Amino acid sequence: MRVGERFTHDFVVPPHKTVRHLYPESPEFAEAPEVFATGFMVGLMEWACVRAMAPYLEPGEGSLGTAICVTHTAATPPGLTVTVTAELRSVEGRRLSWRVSAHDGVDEIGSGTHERAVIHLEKFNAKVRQKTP
Amino acid sequence: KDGMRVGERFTHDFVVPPHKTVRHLYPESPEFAEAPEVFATGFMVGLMEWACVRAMAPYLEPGEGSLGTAICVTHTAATPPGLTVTVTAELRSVEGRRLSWRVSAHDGVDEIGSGTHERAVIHLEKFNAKVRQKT
Repeated sequence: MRVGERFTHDFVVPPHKTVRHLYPESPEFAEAPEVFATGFMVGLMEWACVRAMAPYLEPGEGSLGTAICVTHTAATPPGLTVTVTAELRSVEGRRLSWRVSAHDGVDEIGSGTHERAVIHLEKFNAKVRQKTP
Repeated sequence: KDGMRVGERFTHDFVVPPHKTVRHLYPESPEFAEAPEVFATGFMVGLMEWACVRAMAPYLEPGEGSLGTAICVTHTAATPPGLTVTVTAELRSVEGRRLSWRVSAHDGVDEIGSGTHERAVIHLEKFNAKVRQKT
C-alpha cells in the first residue's frame, strides 16, 4: 500500500446518526443538538481507511483502530452529504497512519489523523474471548 | 452557579453490551461484517464525551449545552461485551466557552486509551438557529 494514496467516500447524513442515537442509553444526551455525532464521524473515517486497505489485506487479516486525533469544528444536520477523504500518511510494522478530513458540502467539519493496526482475525478473536466474562 | 474546578477527577462507568461493537456503529457497512466483537472506537469516543457532559451539567445555565470540538486519544486494548469501562475525565482549563479535558478509560482489565478532549458550551437553541441555516 502506498504513502500518499487516497480514498474518498460520501455519506448522506440520516436522522439516526445524530448525537442522541449514538447513546440512546444517555439521558444526558436527550436534548443534544440534532447533528452528526463526533463518534459517527470518527466511524465514517475509520470506514474509509478500512475500505482502502481491504484489497491489500491477505486472507484472514483485518484491522482495529489504534488512535484517533481529530477536530470537529462545524456541525452537520441530517440531509447534508459528508465527504470523507483518507490519505496514507505512513506505515511502520503492522501500523498505518492516515490523514483524514471531512466536509459537509458547506463547511469543512473536521480533520486529523487516525492509526490502525493490522490483525490476524482468528488469533485476535481467540484473545478477546479470553477477556470475556 | 458555582464554577468548575481544574484538576477535579470525575468517573463514568459503563457496562458494555453486545450492541456497541464496530458493526453496530454502522449497520450500513458490509465492509465491517468481519470486525471482531469489541467496543468500537467511535463508541469509546462517545463514552468519553458522555463523561465530560455529565460532569459539566450542574454547572451549565438554563438553555445551555455543549459539543465536542476535538478529541485526541489512543485505543490501545480491545474490550468485549460484559466488561465495565470506566472513564476518568479531569478538567484542565476553561477559557470562555471552551473547556479542555484529560480523559482515559479502563475496562477493569487493561487501560484501553487516553488523551484529550475539548468541548464548547453553547446555547442550544440559538445554536440550532445557526445549523438550521444548513439543513
